[PDB]
Amino acid sequence: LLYIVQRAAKYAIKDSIEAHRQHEAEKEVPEVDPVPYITKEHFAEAMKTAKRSVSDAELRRYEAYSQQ
Amino acid sequence: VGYDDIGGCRKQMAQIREMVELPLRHPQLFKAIGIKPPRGVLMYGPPGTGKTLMARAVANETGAFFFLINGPEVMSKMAGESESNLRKAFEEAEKNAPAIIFIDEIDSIAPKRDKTNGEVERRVVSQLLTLMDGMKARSNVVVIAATNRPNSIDPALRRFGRFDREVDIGIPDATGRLEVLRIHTKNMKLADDVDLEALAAETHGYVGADIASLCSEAAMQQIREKMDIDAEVLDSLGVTMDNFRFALGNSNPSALRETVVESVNVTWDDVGGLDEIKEELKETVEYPVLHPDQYTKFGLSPSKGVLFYGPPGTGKTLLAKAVATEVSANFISVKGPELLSMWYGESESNIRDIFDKARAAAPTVVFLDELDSIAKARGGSLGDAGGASDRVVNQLLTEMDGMNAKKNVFVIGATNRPDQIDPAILRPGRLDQLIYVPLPDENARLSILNAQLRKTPLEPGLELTAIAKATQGFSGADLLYIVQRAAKYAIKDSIEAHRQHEAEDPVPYITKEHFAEAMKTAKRSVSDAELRRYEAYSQQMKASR
Amino acid sequence: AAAAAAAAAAAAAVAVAVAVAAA
Ligand SMILES: [Mg+2]
Ligand SMILES: [Mg+2]
Repeated sequence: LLYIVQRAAKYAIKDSIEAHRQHEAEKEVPEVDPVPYITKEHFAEAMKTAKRSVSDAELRRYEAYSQQ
Repeated sequence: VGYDDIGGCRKQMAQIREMVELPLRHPQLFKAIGIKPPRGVLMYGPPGTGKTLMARAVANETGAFFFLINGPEVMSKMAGESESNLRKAFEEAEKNAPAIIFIDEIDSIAPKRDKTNGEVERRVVSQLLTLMDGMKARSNVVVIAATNRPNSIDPALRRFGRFDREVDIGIPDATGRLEVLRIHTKNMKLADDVDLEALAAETHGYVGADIASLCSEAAMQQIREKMDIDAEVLDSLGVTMDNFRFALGNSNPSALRETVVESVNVTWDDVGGLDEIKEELKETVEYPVLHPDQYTKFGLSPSKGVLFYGPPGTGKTLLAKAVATEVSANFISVKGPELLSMWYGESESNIRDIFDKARAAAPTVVFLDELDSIAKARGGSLGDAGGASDRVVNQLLTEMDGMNAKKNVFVIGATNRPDQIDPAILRPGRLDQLIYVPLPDENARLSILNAQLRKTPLEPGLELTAIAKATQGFSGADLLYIVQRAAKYAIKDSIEAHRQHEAEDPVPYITKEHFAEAMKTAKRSVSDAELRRYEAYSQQMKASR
Repeated sequence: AAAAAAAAAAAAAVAVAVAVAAA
């Protein structure tokens, strides 16, 4: 869960920095980002890279230890 | 020296200045409050931070008596003479006027009194304890001590009455380094081009004296540029910004001077293919270190670890070299089995020391080559050396995730056997993203071929699309072998042509014939078994989906 | 008059060995 939220924040900062760079460029030729809040799309496209930390073998071993 | 010399530690300057001046400028106010002020302080931190500089500044500015004691100076050869010297020093300080004692390098005169086995030292520390506290302890005097290892002091000495307040003069911040640079460049003559803000941004781990060394080196470079004596050259030196860039590209922080890496010269254009992985690495390394305001705006810490895994020679160490050379953060290149030792606990001691250096000179990047060598599964080995490997992997687990500060440590691991890694390392928080580095495709093989042929002359009509279409299962190492064979055949042709010429420039390019006849022995290194193994590992990772 | 003297003798360490099993 920490990893997924961290990836979402990383995508959000990427969006913020590219928006700021575009704003600076158009100023060359106020709000800092189009939205200071993390959007639903950030979660939507940060879900493609998460995994599961513990395999079923480790889970089974821990379950057996709990049973015994 | 004064208060305009010590820079980058506002809190410590204010704390020491008030403690030393206010009780010696308005004693009536402290009689009105009722309590006496703190009277003993121990300055501690890494070397070259400004402890002795602060002592010098206090001595110069405050008009009271000042007595200085270097550590070993007290001891003498005749029996019971060191304690006589300490008593004489304290009496001299007390008798004349209110005074400030300064004891430099207290670690030499204040051991732990528990691990020591001498006699005179234990009596000198006991005499110090009695002088600092007891019947007729001390009147209208203040004691400052300086140390590099506060843990090497007996705890009985660091209690209220002897050394009540502990000031921590540690590594500066970006603003601190900028202020120190501004202090150190206040007397030399600078050209207008110099911009100290960028220089302070790129000085990622320099502390105190490091900045001074940088300035000195830059000046020396300027001196050896306009010396190839008349006042014409005596005037108009003009330390350019290029001098500072050269000195910064040459020097490294003294903390990492122990583990300075050999200067390998690669660049990002040297890495063919893997464009998206290169951009991902750029994104994960440069954003936390250059843009912390946005991360604190969202209120989350950054991602740190990463693990490359794939067939041998796909370019893992190449990516690591690129990171080492073309990134502003410091690099600690660490070998896998180098850190092991025959003794008991020295492996974990070395690991702790390495990570202490990394966290000291932050932001830092540490490269763990062949992570499966030291970080294997736990308890699998029946016949072991006392579980030394188990303790090593546990030390890594706690050091990469424990009661630490999580300031800036970027761990990159590189192993081609991702099944032998302890699953406790693969969880997010330690190595949170696993990047597979697959075999290049045709558009990546062409890019690689251009990457290694960017310093080579070739025949104008030599197109590499045929070579790319012809290598199918090859890797970057295999393409390297092909180019090396072609070059060696070219060298042979040159040598025989020169022999013919002297029998009684011949070749300026690698011919198509050279490539064609060096492609005879071309070979794919990775077998189908290994490729299927890696594909199965990736599909097992995706099986969670 | 008397005099003092310093002395630093030695230290002793512990090593770690590896063994081989036959399954
Ligand atoms: Mg000093
Ligand atoms: Mg390698």
